[PDB]
Amino acid sequence: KEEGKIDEAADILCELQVETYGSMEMSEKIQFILEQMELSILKGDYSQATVLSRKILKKTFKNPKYESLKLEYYNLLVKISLHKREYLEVAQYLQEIYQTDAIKSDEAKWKPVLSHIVYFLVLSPYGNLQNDLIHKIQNDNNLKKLESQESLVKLFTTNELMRWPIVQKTYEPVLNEDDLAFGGEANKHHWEDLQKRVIEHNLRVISEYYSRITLLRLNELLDLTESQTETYISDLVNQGIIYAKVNRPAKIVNFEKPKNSSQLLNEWSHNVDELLEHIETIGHLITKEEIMH
Amino acid sequence: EIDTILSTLRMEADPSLHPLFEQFEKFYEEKLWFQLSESLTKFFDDAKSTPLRLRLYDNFVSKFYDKINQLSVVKYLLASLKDSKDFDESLKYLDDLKAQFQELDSKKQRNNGSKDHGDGILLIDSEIARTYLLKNDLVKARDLLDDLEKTLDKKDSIPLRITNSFYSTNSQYFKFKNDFNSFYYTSLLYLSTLEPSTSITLAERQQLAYDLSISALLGDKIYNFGELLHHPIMETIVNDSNYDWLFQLLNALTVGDFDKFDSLIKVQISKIPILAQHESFLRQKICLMTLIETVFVKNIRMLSFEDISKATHLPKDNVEHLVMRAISLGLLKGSIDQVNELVTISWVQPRIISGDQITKMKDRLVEWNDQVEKLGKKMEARGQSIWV
Amino acid sequence: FALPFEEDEKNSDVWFLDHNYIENMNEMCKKINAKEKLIGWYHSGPKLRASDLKINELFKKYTQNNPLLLIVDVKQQGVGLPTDAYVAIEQVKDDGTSTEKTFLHLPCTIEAEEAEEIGVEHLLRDVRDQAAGGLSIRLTNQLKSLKGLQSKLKDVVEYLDKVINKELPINHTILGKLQDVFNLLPNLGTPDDDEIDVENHDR
Repeated sequence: KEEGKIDEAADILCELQVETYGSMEMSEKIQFILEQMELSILKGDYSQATVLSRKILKKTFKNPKYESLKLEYYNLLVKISLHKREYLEVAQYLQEIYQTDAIKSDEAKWKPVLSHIVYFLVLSPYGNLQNDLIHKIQNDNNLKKLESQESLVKLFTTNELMRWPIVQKTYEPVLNEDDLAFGGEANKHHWEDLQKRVIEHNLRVISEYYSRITLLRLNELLDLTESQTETYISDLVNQGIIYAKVNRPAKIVNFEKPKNSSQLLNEWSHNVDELLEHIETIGHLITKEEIMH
Repeated sequence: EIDTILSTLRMEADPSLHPLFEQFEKFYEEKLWFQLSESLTKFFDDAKSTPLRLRLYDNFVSKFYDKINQLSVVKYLLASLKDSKDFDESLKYLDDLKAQFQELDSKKQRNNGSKDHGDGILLIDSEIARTYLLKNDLVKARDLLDDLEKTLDKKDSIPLRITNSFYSTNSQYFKFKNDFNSFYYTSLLYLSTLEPSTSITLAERQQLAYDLSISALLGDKIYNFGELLHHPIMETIVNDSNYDWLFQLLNALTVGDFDKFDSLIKVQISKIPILAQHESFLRQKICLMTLIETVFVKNIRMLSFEDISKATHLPKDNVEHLVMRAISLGLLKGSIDQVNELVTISWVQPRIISGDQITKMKDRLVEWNDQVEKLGKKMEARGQSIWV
Repeated sequence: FALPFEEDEKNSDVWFLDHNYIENMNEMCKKINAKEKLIGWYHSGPKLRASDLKINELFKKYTQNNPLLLIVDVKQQGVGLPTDAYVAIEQVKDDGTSTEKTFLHLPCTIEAEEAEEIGVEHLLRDVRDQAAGGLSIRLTNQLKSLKGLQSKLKDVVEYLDKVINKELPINHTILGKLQDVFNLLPNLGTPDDDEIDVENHDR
């Protein structure tokens, strides 16, 4: 390690454990393979690291003699999908760390973990996965001790309109003090990534409330030009999170999946049945009041 | 024995509280302890924050526990410890008195065999939660508040007095976090179920009057404004300087005059900083009220962005930003058309109903009544023969 | 089953209930079918009374549920079923008045045993005109429904009239549903009400 031969050490030790196992204890085996993953971060093959992580089962972590090992292991899997810039995977891993008994009970240890889940979940691509998980975060009473963190998630959980140089100005002197997703020369590209997600968050809000909005007005909203607005709408319909049709003359961008005749009419039946019910219940409470008065 | 101690307190007391003091001596002797309950209430009203009170109750508490009403004894103690400013004193006193009660009921409940003492446990317990909210322990208070609530529900009837004490712990907790909406709703529950009995002062009522109004103006969905003016709290507190302009704001919100609200708030925002830090909200609040209210009073359910612009005194840009907030808040649901410059509203939230609104809806029923009668006249005439 | 009961009509605040009988009687119910326990009481109508509030207390020391009030109208009046059903609730009133004990409406419907159901039909020999059969039958029911609506709706207009000219107390809870009649209300000339015409042309 102390030598400039650290990369060479990645080669020797990774090959060795494919030939060597023996009868050693589970704690020792785990420790070599985590060391090797650490030497493969330094070698610059994170993908190689992944293959070594799938050797030890995750079921092997469930007992408390390996409790410390579980912590380092997840944290290595954070670094590895971070490097490839998959923030959905990094979001899920820090959640594994949170549920582990050492982190959860010690007051100090959960703090930086809870702050990091939250920063990464927002950076995730809007999935069905991101949805279920963000509103789990709110259920917890841990979250309420933190205040900078509480407010960061609180925007995205509800539906509202916001803009990027508002987010940018506000959260820059605050969260550039904390690392991971900020500062640096490659983590400014993880900050950079929140500009698209802020834009994507607006597109979802606008989708629900407007069904026809002008494409010329949409550009103003997002703070973008017409080209860029187009690219954001395209990629968001593709994932299956919105639906739209854009009219290039610039008259309308229409967010809606057009409804069948049968769909609109089935809702009209539902109103009629409910109106007949309302008149009934009123009629019974009128009979009551004649005795009272 | 006790005859001596009543006499030394008396000498020390003001000649104000002297004729009231006498009645305790007479009644104890004659053993007519219902007139004893009346005398204690009378005494306590005008001597709430005198130091003779707490001393005096100490004597009485040790002697009777079931020779006067359980409900009567415990409520005296609660009003005392509100007025006690040493909070440490409060926490201790309460725990010892509750224990006594817990031991007391194993034997007494069956001997009397018609009297329950387990109603007393609750009355005390509510105050134990209050006392922690004084020493600013939110955690400890919250734990007692979930338990108070489940007990309340288990009984199949509640006294007024218990549920009153329950809404009191609640109120003080919510206003510390400084949550407006949560507070307002709770306070309504407390006010209605309240006793006729005065053991609540004018000061308290007026303090609650000032908090409830802050809550409604700085709220985001409280259109129960009319309820304060048609409920004694705010209607009869109008007479101090504070409660002229405050009352008016609420009157302004309903009719939707933007000028009147604006003008009054400029003067008052300096003086009181609670309004001053929620200003964004306060100014938009009246705008939200007029937006929902235009839809109600129209038969149809769609408005031009031109109409909205006039009504709130906003540009066309800011008309759209205002509908988008409103929906987000959950006042209105519908659709926004920017390319037809409509908002097609699909549901409006319920709200309270006053006289004016009664007639508005009445009239619309008149047309629909006719439509049913004459459509039914046409159906009578075809297949008059076939009705077998 | 009956319970011995007396009601004084001069002064309505005096009544007879025999507490002894009810326990005995329940025991014999267990003979019949021991899946029966006291869940309330029938009243003989023709309507709700506010003296029913006081009767109600007595049957809370029998039941495991909030007691049932069933008006069996014995003269069989109503345009549907001739029973209203209520349950006693204790609640705070939000119109600034104290905690009332009050009877809030529960809807009435029927379900029956399979066995009972063949008997009901067995005694009966009507062809029905208040249930649906053939084309002609459904025209008769079509007209009946419309006239039903006319009757209830008329009553709403005159109810509104009473509050502001005779002075029934405002009750926010009742008028609140009537607002929702307006918001769920159909509209004319919308692309929903044009689908409505196009579907007629299809059929």
